Amino acid sequence: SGAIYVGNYRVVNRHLATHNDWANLVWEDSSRDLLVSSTTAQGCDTIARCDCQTGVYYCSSRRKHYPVSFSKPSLIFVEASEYYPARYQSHLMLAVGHSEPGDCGGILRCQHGVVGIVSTGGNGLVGFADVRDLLWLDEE
Ligand SMILES: CCn1c(NC(C)=O)nc2ccccc21
Ligand SMILES: [Zn+2]
Repeated sequence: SGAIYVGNYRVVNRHLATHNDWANLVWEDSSRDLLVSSTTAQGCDTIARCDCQTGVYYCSSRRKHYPVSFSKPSLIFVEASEYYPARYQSHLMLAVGHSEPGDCGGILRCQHGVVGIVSTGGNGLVGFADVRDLLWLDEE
Protein backbone atom coordinates (compact mmCIF):
# COMPACT_ATOMS: atom_id res chain seq x y z
CA SER A 1 0.00 0.00 0.00
CA GLY A 2 0.98 3.64 -0.33
CA ALA A 3 0.18 6.95 -2.00
CA ILE A 4 1.75 10.18 -3.16
CA TYR A 5 0.31 13.31 -1.50
CA VAL A 6 1.14 16.34 -3.72
CA GLY A 7 -0.87 19.53 -3.11
CA ASN A 8 -4.57 18.47 -2.96
CA TYR A 9 -4.01 15.23 -4.98
CA ARG A 10 -3.70 11.65 -3.77
CA VAL A 11 -1.95 9.36 -6.30
CA VAL A 12 -2.58 5.66 -5.77
CA ASN A 13 -2.32 2.46 -7.67
CA ARG A 14 -5.61 2.18 -9.60
CA HIS A 15 -6.03 -1.43 -8.33
CA LEU A 16 -5.90 -0.18 -4.71
CA ALA A 17 -8.17 2.87 -5.15
CA THR A 18 -11.01 3.06 -2.60
CA HIS A 19 -14.66 4.00 -3.08
CA ASN A 20 -13.79 7.48 -1.66
CA ASP A 21 -11.04 7.78 -4.35
CA TRP A 22 -13.53 6.90 -7.15
CA ALA A 23 -16.14 9.28 -5.60
CA ASN A 24 -13.51 12.12 -5.65
CA LEU A 25 -11.85 11.10 -8.94
CA VAL A 26 -9.51 13.51 -10.77
CA TRP A 27 -7.96 11.14 -13.34
CA GLU A 28 -7.40 7.41 -13.83
CA ASP A 29 -5.63 5.15 -16.38
CA SER A 30 -5.83 1.29 -16.12
CA SER A 31 -2.97 0.90 -18.64
CA ARG A 32 -0.70 2.83 -16.17
CA ASP A 33 -2.25 1.36 -12.95
CA LEU A 34 -2.75 4.95 -11.68
CA LEU A 35 -5.65 6.83 -10.13
CA VAL A 36 -5.64 10.35 -8.76
CA SER A 37 -8.30 11.64 -6.28
CA SER A 38 -8.78 15.03 -4.40
CA THR A 39 -7.70 15.67 -0.73
CA THR A 40 -8.88 18.18 1.93
CA ALA A 41 -5.39 18.72 3.48
CA GLN A 42 -2.27 19.62 1.34
CA GLY A 43 0.39 16.87 1.04
CA CYS A 44 4.10 16.71 1.94
CA ASP A 45 5.43 15.26 -1.44
CA THR A 46 7.17 17.00 -4.41
CA ILE A 47 7.11 15.34 -7.84
CA ALA A 48 10.41 14.93 -9.67
CA ARG A 49 10.65 16.67 -13.09
CA CYS A 50 13.64 14.97 -14.64
CA ASP A 51 14.91 11.91 -16.58
CA CYS A 52 16.85 10.34 -13.67
CA GLN A 53 17.44 6.58 -13.87
CA THR A 54 18.77 6.22 -10.32
CA GLY A 55 16.83 6.58 -7.11
CA VAL A 56 15.69 4.85 -3.91
CA TYR A 57 12.43 2.92 -3.39
CA TYR A 58 10.58 1.67 -0.36
CA CYS A 59 9.93 -2.08 -0.11
CA SER A 60 7.29 -2.82 2.55
CA SER A 61 7.88 -6.60 2.38
CA ARG A 62 11.51 -5.94 3.58
CA ARG A 63 10.84 -2.84 5.71
CA LYS A 64 13.75 -1.34 3.69
CA HIS A 65 14.58 1.40 1.24
CA TYR A 66 16.85 0.21 -1.62
CA PRO A 67 18.95 2.24 -4.06
CA VAL A 68 18.19 1.17 -7.64
CA SER A 69 18.90 1.94 -11.26
CA PHE A 70 15.70 1.82 -13.37
CA SER A 71 14.68 1.88 -17.01
CA LYS A 72 12.95 4.95 -18.57
CA PRO A 73 9.14 4.70 -18.61
CA SER A 74 7.89 2.44 -21.45
CA LEU A 75 5.20 -0.02 -22.60
CA ILE A 76 6.14 -3.39 -21.04
CA PHE A 77 4.52 -6.83 -20.90
CA VAL A 78 3.79 -7.76 -17.25
CA GLU A 79 3.07 -11.37 -16.23
CA ALA A 80 -0.06 -12.17 -14.17
CA SER A 81 -0.12 -10.99 -10.55
CA GLU A 82 -2.63 -11.42 -7.72
CA TYR A 83 -4.32 -8.14 -8.85
CA TYR A 84 -3.98 -8.11 -12.70
CA PRO A 85 -3.88 -10.63 -15.55
CA ALA A 86 -0.80 -10.83 -17.80
CA ARG A 87 -1.04 -7.60 -19.88
CA TYR A 88 0.87 -4.60 -21.32
CA GLN A 89 1.34 -1.73 -18.83
CA SER A 90 2.41 1.76 -20.04
CA HIS A 91 4.68 4.36 -18.40
CA LEU A 92 6.38 1.53 -16.48
CA MET A 93 10.03 1.58 -15.21
CA LEU A 94 11.84 -1.60 -14.16
CA ALA A 95 14.64 -2.20 -11.66
CA VAL A 96 16.30 -5.28 -10.20
CA GLY A 97 14.83 -5.70 -6.75
CA HIS A 98 12.21 -7.28 -4.56
CA SER A 99 8.49 -6.54 -5.06
CA GLU A 100 5.43 -8.49 -3.89
CA PRO A 101 1.82 -7.35 -4.45
CA GLY A 102 1.55 -5.61 -1.09
CA ASP A 103 4.64 -3.49 -1.97
CA CYS A 104 2.51 -1.54 -4.46
CA GLY A 105 2.36 2.14 -3.52
CA GLY A 106 5.93 2.36 -2.16
CA ILE A 107 7.63 5.55 -3.38
CA LEU A 108 10.59 5.65 -5.77
CA ARG A 109 12.45 8.96 -5.29
CA CYS A 110 15.42 10.69 -6.91
CA GLN A 111 17.30 13.86 -6.07
CA HIS A 112 14.41 15.86 -7.64
CA GLY A 113 11.53 14.26 -5.60
CA VAL A 114 9.01 11.48 -6.15
CA VAL A 115 9.45 9.58 -9.46
CA GLY A 116 6.65 7.02 -9.11
CA ILE A 117 5.16 4.21 -7.07
CA VAL A 118 5.68 0.44 -7.02
CA SER A 119 3.20 -1.19 -9.39
CA THR A 120 4.67 -4.58 -10.50
CA GLY A 121 6.86 -7.34 -9.15
CA GLY A 122 7.97 -10.93 -9.67
CA ASN A 123 11.02 -12.62 -11.27
CA GLY A 124 13.46 -10.45 -9.31
CA LEU A 125 12.25 -7.13 -10.76
CA VAL A 126 10.29 -4.23 -9.28
CA GLY A 127 8.21 -2.09 -11.66
CA PHE A 128 7.25 1.53 -10.93
CA ALA A 129 4.42 3.60 -12.41
CA ASP A 130 6.01 6.89 -13.47
CA VAL A 131 4.32 10.16 -12.48
CA ARG A 132 6.98 12.65 -13.70
CA ASP A 133 5.09 13.31 -16.96
CA LEU A 134 1.92 14.38 -15.01
CA LEU A 135 2.83 18.08 -14.89
CA TRP A 136 -0.74 19.05 -13.91
CA LEU A 137 -0.10 17.41 -10.46
CA ASP A 138 1.98 20.60 -9.64
CA GLU A 139 -0.88 23.13 -10.34
CA GLU A 140 -4.65 23.79 -9.71
C1 LIG B 1 11.54 17.09 -1.83
C2 LIG B 1 12.22 18.18 -1.03
N1 LIG B 1 13.56 17.79 -0.59
C3 LIG B 1 13.91 16.63 0.05
N2 LIG B 1 12.93 15.76 0.50
C4 LIG B 1 13.24 14.49 0.91
C5 LIG B 1 12.09 13.65 1.37
O1 LIG B 1 14.40 14.08 0.90
N3 LIG B 1 15.21 16.49 0.21
C6 LIG B 1 15.76 17.65 -0.33
C7 LIG B 1 17.09 18.06 -0.41
C8 LIG B 1 17.36 19.31 -0.95
C9 LIG B 1 16.34 20.12 -1.45
C10 LIG B 1 15.02 19.72 -1.39
C11 LIG B 1 14.75 18.48 -0.83
ZN1 LIG C 1 15.46 13.14 -10.80
